[PDB]
Amino acid sequence: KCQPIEIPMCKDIGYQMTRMPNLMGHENQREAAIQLHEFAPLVEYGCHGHLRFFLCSLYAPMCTEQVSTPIPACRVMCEQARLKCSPIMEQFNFKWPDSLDCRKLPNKNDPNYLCMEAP
Amino acid sequence: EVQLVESGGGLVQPGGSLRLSCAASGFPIRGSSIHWVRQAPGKGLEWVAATYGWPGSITYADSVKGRFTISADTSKNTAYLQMNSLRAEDTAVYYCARRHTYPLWALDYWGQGTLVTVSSASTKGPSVFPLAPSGGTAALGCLVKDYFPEPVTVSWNSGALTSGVHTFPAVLQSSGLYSLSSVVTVPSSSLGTQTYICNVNHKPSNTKVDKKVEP
Amino acid sequence: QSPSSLSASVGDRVTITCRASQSVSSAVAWYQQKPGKAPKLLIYSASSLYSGVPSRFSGSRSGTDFTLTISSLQPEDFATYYCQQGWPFFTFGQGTKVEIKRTVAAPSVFIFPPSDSQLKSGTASVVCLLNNFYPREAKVQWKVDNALQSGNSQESVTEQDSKDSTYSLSSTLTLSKADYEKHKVYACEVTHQGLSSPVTKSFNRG
Repeated sequence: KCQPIEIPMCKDIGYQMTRMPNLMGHENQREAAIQLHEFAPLVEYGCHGHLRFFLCSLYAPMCTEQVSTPIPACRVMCEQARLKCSPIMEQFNFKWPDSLDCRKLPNKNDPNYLCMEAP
Repeated sequence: EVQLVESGGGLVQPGGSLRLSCAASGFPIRGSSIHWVRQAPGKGLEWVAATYGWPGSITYADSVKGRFTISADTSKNTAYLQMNSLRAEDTAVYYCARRHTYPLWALDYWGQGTLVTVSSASTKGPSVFPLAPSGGTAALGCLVKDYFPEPVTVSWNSGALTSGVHTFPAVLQSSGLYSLSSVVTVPSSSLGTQTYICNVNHKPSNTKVDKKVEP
Repeated sequence: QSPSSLSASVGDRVTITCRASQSVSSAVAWYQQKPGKAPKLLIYSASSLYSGVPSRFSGSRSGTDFTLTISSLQPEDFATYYCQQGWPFFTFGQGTKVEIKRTVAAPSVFIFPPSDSQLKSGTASVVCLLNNFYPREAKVQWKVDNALQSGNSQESVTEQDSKDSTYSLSSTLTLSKADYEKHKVYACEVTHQGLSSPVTKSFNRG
């Protein structure tokens, strides 16, 4: 089963439902939102316009019930987010955690996993 | 619903210390972004310090870094701004405010502020002198001289006289003491008939003076 | 620093500029502050109107510049405006205080000798009042026996009155009782756009 999106930063994100646990290990959306708040400065800085959608793809993956796997954003989306947001993170130096290392996300039209792009 | 109330303001000498309180109601302090924004009298806003919610990411402005420190205590649901080694430049009204995150990213709720005065002057009561009446219209008032610190309040006839009243902003003299005027214009035909009293209240020194203004 | 001033009439179109750098995000907020009150949020994310803010307010970013536009200035709009940067600067720009244009009005000038109460205290203060004038720029000059004074007086101006859009000014000249009793004539000389010639209010000690 699925649950409506309750994380404030993932409202009006493109899809309506999610399933716990997410891809970050959290087992409810409350605890998911609290650890998502660590990246709130980067969403606000807008170094990439799709960073909020990419992050929500992992902290609140899409759920429809038919599809049996949580669905993240494409590899294509994450690389651009870490590329274009790296300069400002370099300044503060806290680097993209391996929790978010882009090479875990499936490429678009990848043999074993499905992905999403942003509206 | 959301409301922030500042406390802890008052007078301190250069090099002294003060701790402001920011009491939150309507939202939890823990996991919330609180900003401190000060305003020196007649000057612009200056952001001073901020948390983004979690213990880390506490940021300070260069004008205060090293001297000011943010805290919180979730049981009381209040944040704190510890101010040390204060200089007279830090004299300002200090605001705390909640920074709404997505989708606002803005200070949507502010407290009413608390006044912080850093000076070598000491708490002193004002002397209240009459400005005696003498354009079909007469002017009269009260000179509230050499008090410290701000603020004082002035009313006329216990609040019954409001029309034509000008209470002027206080001026800070080279002595370090404050002084202000309050004036009111009234019909000259009412001078020998109507009583005019200015009511001066200086809360920091517990001074209450009611002065009668006669020709 | 101190807020910049801008004079405008009701119905004027005003665009306030907040110069930054292009390395700053668009999470810029605009605030409105009136005397003795806390700032109020108007615009967030450079262009989004906050709730209950009238539609004549508008925000836009262009390169390094963020702008606030008031399409038709209304009497409640005369106040001071501040922009604020987002993470990680959070810095406020210089405020812009918008004041209302009015017809020229000369001040009524009054002078107040020291009270006897204060002279027994040992000092003498003379007060010159300038009431309900426009524009703000006025010169109040003290003369003691025709000697122009400086360094012994202080000035204060009220905010623009909400009903007639004028200003008022109070000037206090303060001397020792000893020095005060050394001289006869106390005068404040007021020069103002609404006065065809400088106006002198005077009295003689005694």
